[PDB]
Formats: sequence, C-alpha cells, structure tokens
Amino acid sequence: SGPVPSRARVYTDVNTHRPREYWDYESHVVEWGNQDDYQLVRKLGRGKYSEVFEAINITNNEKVVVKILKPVKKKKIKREIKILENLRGGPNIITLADIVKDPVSRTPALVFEHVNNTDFKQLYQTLTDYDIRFYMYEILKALDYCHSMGIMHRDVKPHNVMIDHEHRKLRLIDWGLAEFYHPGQEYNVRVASRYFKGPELLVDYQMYDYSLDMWSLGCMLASMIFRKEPFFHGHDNYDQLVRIAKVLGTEDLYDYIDKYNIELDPRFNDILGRHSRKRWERFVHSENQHLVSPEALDFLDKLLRYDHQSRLTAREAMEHPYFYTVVKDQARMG
Ligand SMILES: [Cl-]
Ligand SMILES: [Cl-]
Ligand SMILES: [Cl-]
Repeated sequence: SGPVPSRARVYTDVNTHRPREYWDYESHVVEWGNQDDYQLVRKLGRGKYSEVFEAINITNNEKVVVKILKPVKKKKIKREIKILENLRGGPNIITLADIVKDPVSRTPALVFEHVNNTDFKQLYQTLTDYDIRFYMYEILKALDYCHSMGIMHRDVKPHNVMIDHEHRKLRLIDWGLAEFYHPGQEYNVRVASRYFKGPELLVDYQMYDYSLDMWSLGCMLASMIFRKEPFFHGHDNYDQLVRIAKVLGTEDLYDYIDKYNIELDPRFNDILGRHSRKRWERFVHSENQHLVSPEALDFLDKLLRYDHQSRLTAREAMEHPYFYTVVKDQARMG
C-alpha cells in the first residue's frame, strides 16, 4: 500500500536545466535596500489579510506598493523573494523592486511597482462575457510564464488577482505560498484557500505539480460564468470534496484514487458514497445564461478534472476556442 509517483506533463525539469542558485532559496543571501528611501503614504488595505501600503521611493520620487510580511519562517521568506526576483519582468506578474526590513518592528518588507487598488473579487461577479474571457487569458499568461519558469503559485483565487480598472492591467499577486517544482518532490497539502483546493490536496496526494494552479483557475472560471461565488462551497476540507463529488460524480474520483493508489480513509469513503455526474447546464439560470457558451463549458470541463495530468496545461488553455476571439482584443481604453 503506497501512493504511486507522478510527473508534470510539461515543464517537468525546467529547474534541473537551470543552475542550483536559481531554485536553492535556502542558500540565497538577501540583498537589502535602504529603508530611509521609502516613506509610506497610506494603508492600502488588503482586507486585513496583510499590511499593504502606498509608498514614495524618495530617491526617484516614484510611487511604490510596500507590503510588510506577517512574521513567517526565514525559509518561506527566502523562497518568495527568490521566486519574485526570478519571475520579475514576466507578463502580468507583480514586479518586485526592493527588499527592506522595518526598523520599528524588525519585520521584512517587499516593495512593488505602481499598483491601483482594485481586487478581482468585487469585480468578477459583475463583468461581461467578453471581459471574463479577457482577464482569464491574462491570468493564463502569468501562469504559463511562471510554470515555464518552474514555479507553482499555489494560491490562485480572485483575491490574489489585482486589476487596474482603467488600463485593464492585470497583476497576479500573493506569491507567499509559491514553490519551485521538482520532479519527485513531496509538497505540502496545506496550500490554497479551501474553495480553490484541488482534489490532490484534498486526498493528500503529495506529489502534485503546476496542474494545481489550473484546477483553482477552473474554480475561478466556474464562479464567473455561473455567478456562484464560490462555485464549490465546502464547509470543511472533507465537505469540499463532497461539493466537488456532487458535481463531477464519484466514479471518476475513485478512478483517481485507484490510479495513483491513494489511501483514502474508509470513513471519509462512506460519507462520499455514491454521487452521479452532473452536467453544467443544471447550474445555468436566467442571470448567467449570457455568460455561458459551449466553449466555456468545454474549457471548464477540461480544467475541472480529478486527474491532474488530464487537465489542460496553461499553454493548451491559451489555445482553446473559448479565447479564440479575445486574443484579437483591440485594447480599447474607453
Ligand atoms: Cl503580493
Ligand atoms: Cl513530481
Ligand atoms: Cl502549465
């Protein structure tokens, strides 16, 4: 009795083909910038999830966003900084600018590029079918890039997507749970907010990969097209799989449990029991029908699969018909 090993379908050994220092964050020596160069303007309010500030970098007068990280392990701080530096410049990924410690708290602070405060959460339930397609493809750009750079985000959810309303500039943020993918590495199942936890985390399948981000994105998509926030509404980690099972059916769940020989608690197995597969047309109602099309259902169907290996890659996702017209967007800004 033992869980079978798994491998990522794409970008499998990207980190291996790179030098050690690219992914060996525990050896990274953190370069510090001057605190006296940054002055905080106003508390930008991450909804009391974190300490986010507007700040002026006085040495160049430019505006910066400063986040003071809640006191975590030295290991996890090293990770994020190395991840952000490596990902710097990529499409729709927050640009890290400086690393500073606060003198009145001894707490590390991250400095980011110009950001206007609009959380995707309070927007994604009121947007056109076209703009759902537009921003989804923008997120994919970030995820395809960061996966190719050997990094799983591990907290894909609308609260961690920031959108500049007026410029339509989308930045994927919150890389505090992000981790370098290495073939054959066991990863923590504690990552990701429950509503966006993939089946792999929910069954304790520990050798998952980038394909985790794609499930979460499927949950985000499901939320937008059906106007159900959130789509899978688990009141419990166990109930989260129940809510999933009541939609995709239990059959394919037991294929997934069998395939990778995952040992699931026979008591949890009892509660899961037998649920039939539901077609998405049953989530369709008057309010959301205009936000739903066959290509939307097809894409989502190819994201919300139990078997992580059978979910679309970020690249395969960017080539789906669902985004066919939106790739030709004419960047109208009013
Ligand atoms: Cl962030
Ligand atoms: Cl692996
Ligand atoms: Cl990918």
